[PDB]
Amino acid sequence: SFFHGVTVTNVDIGARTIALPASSVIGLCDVFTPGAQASAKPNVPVLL
Amino acid sequence: DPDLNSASQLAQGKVYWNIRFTDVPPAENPNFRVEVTDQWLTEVLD
Repeated sequence: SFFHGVTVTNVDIGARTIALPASSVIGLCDVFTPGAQASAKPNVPVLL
Repeated sequence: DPDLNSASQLAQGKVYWNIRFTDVPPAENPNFRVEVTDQWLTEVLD
C-alpha cells in the first residue's frame, strides 16, 4: 500500500507553442549633451 | 480564415478574420460609343 487514496496527476505532455521574439527593436547610439532637461545618463540604455 | 486559424495560433490567443470587399470607384471616364447602323432600316416597311 504505497498510497491509499485518490491520485490526480497532471501529466503535462502537450506540444508547446513557439512565438516570434521581436520584429523590430532598434538599437541606437548617437551623441547627446547631458544636463538639466536631458533625463538620461551618458552611458546607460534608455528604453524609448 | 481556415489556414491561419491553426491549432497553435488559437492556443496563443490569436484568431484571424478576413474581410474582402470591393470599393465603389468614381466613374471619372464614362465612355459612350455611338454607331450609326442600318440594321433597323428595313423596319420602315410595315
